[PDB]
Amino acid sequence: GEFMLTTLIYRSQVHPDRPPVDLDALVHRASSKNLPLGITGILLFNGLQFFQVLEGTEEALESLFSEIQSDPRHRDVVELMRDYSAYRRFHGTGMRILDLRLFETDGALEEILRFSTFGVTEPVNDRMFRLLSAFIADGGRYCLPEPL
Ligand SMILES: Cc1cc2nc3c(=O)[nH]c(=O)nc-3n(C[C@H](O)[C@H](O)[C@H](O)COP(=O)(O)O)c2cc1C
Repeated sequence: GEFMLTTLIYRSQVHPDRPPVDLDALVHRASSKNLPLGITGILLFNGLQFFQVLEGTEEALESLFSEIQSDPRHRDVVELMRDYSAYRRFHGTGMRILDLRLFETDGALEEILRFSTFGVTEPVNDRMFRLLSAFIADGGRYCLPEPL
C-alpha cells in the first residue's frame, strides 16, 4: 500500500585514531540502496562524526538506521530525529555525504542548499534542519557560548 513519508535523522562518530573515511565510496554504496528503496537524504563528516538526514518511509528509516548502528566504522550513532512527513526535500539525491572538513558552518550548509532544492514551507522550524545546521554549526560539543 501507499504509506506516508517520514524523516529519520541520526549522528555517529568515527575512528579518532584510525585514518579518514571513504566518504566517496561510503555514500556511493548508500545511495545505490536508498534510491531503489525510495529513501533520500544527505550525510556529513567533520573528522569525528557522521550526520545523516534520512527522509522516506518510516519502515525504511528504522531498518536503515538500524543497519547503520550495526556498522563498525562510526560508533556513537544516535537517533537524532524521526518525524512524520508527506514530501521529499531532496528530490533526486538519494545519499550525499558532506566532508565538512572541506567547508564550514555557512559553507557546508550552503552545499546542502545548492543541491537540496529545499522548497518546503520553511527550513526555519524544520525539525531536520534543526539537526542539520546543528552539526554544521557545532559538529559536536560546542564551546562558543559561556566561556571560562
Ligand atoms: C558511516 C556510514 C554511513 C552509512 N549510511 C548509509 C545510509 O544512509 N544508507 C545505506 O543504505 N547504507 C549506508 N551505509 C552502508 C553502506 O552504504 C555500505 O553498505 C557499506 O559501505 C559496505 O557495503 P557492502 O557490505 O555491501 O560492501 C553506511 C555505512 C557507513 C560506514
